[PDB]
Amino acid sequence: GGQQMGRGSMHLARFPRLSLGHFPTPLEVLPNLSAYLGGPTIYIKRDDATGLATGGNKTRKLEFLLADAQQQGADVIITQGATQSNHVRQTIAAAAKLGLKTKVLLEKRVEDYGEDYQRSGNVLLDNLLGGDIIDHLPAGTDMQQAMETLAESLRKEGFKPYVIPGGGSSPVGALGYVACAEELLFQSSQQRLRIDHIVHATGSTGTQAGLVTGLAATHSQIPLLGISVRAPKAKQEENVYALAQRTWQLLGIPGELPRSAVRVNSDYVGKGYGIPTEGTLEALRLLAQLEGILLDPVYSGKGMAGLIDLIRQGHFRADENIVFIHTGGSAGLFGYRQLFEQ
Amino acid sequence: HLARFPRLSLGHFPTPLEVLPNLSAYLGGPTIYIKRDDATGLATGGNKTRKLEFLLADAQQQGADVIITQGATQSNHVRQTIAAAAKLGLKTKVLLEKRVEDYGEDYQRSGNVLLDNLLGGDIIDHLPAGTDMQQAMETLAESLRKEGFKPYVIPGGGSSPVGALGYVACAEELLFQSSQQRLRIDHIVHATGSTGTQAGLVTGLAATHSQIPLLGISVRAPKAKQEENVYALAQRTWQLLGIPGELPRSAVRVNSDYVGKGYGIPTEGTLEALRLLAQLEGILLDPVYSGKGMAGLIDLIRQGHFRADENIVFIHTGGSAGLFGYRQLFEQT
Repeated sequence: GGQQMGRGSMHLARFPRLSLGHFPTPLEVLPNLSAYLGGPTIYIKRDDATGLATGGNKTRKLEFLLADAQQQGADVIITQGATQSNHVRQTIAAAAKLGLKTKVLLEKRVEDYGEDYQRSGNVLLDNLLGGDIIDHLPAGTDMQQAMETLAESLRKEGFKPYVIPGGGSSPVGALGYVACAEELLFQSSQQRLRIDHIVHATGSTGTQAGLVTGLAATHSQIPLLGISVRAPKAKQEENVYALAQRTWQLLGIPGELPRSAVRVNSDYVGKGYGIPTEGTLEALRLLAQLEGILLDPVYSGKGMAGLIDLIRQGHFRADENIVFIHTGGSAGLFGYRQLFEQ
Repeated sequence: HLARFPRLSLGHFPTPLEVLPNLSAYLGGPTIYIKRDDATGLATGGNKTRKLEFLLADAQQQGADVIITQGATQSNHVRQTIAAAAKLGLKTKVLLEKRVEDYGEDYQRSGNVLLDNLLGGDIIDHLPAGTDMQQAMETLAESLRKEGFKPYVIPGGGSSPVGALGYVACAEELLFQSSQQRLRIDHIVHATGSTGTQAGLVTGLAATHSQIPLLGISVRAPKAKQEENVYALAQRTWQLLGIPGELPRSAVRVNSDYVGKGYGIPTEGTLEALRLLAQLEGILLDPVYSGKGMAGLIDLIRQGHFRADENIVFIHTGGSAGLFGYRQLFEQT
């Protein structure tokens, strides 16, 4: 009864926002997957279909980040990511639409899987889209510090740079998923759908931080579960909360976000970032062969593997409805060809 | 009046119709709008999704229990057919034609092939170039009927009259958008291949007396052969709907100046079109189909074939998954 749809939107109204993707994304049922698992009814939110260089969740963040860049009058964009980063590909594409170049620092987090990982996938797309890959740094490099040194160098040359953090996960970027929460609330109300759980893959933290902020701000009752793609449970929850609280302050919402709203499950990380497990690969095959939907072996694939295992362990009732947010990532499949061919 | 025909929900329609202000200013001619049929949402999308919404609905009404189709190695139609059939809990039996044998291991194993395998396609055979693929399919279908199957054979590119109904619907969709958006459409241009997209658009634009010129940029066949084929399919699609009168032959126009060396072989202008669209608009074309379509649009604007006050709608038909099949060519520049 106390639900307050539009409260988030009213705080978002004072922030600039560029139209870069195709919104709202569809919210649709997965009937073959739901029958195969024999548990709750599974719905998918298609944030893979944002329309920006094969789409993805990073597109929502970029609509706020690049509006803010344009507001500052930036004339070059800087960001960073792992070799096969989706954020990097979408940032370059988005910046090209706005007529701006993008300088990129890539991090060699993963060096397995041969030449296809090095040169296909998101790397091929980065090149076609005209990204300026300034350096490939070793795993473990302070990537944020390297971007700030680059930014200062370009400033001395006369540029006005805007630095976008890894995954776009600043409080401004998290506003994109505050907006998604409101879009998911209206969508499901219009479809007469009662959402009992939201599940998605959580990484640099902006997607979960924005969703948690939007859901708490509208007094929605919907529990949200992040499936970690890298960090352990306690570390990921602390970073999500910290960013979500910084986003709560940016929106100017009084008080504090409930800490019990941040929940992560890290049982599906496997050996580390960008390393799929055999459960990751099954999730990809199940979603492609039962639903014609393409996941990815780094992010959405681990998020779905988490969901499939939770259903199989009996965590949900048949009359419950689960929303899986498809966060995208299909372009990365091609960097993983050596592993698929085994 | 397409509700008389069965239609399944496979894609996300209507697709956006957006202006491209960077490309339009760079070329200095008319205003270019892009219809985003690369964003149908079916296994990275594409024009083939529109056809399959009617092909697989008709197949369901006939009680089909297995789909058969065919295409070249990097066929976008094969990928989308496997994905669409998977949604119905149907398997797909695929024959591939080895039209192109350049571009190395990525062409053979990446791109649409990687997707075809992940989506569970059953590639029955890799046939040599020039094979009568429709006859190969009919032999497979008859062989499956003896095993008790009820197969539904989809022709190459989904370009039967039923499939072309997909772009008759797109024509109505485009008219409504430009009407609400208050946009005068002066020309429509798109890459034309197996003929279904153009035959459907011509039949829709003509049945409503829209008077919008349509140009198909061929990806393979020469002009006269392609116009003959589009016109024949558009006529059967005209009769399938019961439209009064008959379809005018002057409505079918094709330009085949951008085929280059043949199917799946991009020219230097094809690759320039891919770079311009990616760097000016963040939009990914493909070197087989939509990139050749855009190379033709770019070249005709440079020839002053259009005035600045005209509005061009380019239908982005998709194909970006095939970019990965062409990595080795990209890595030469």
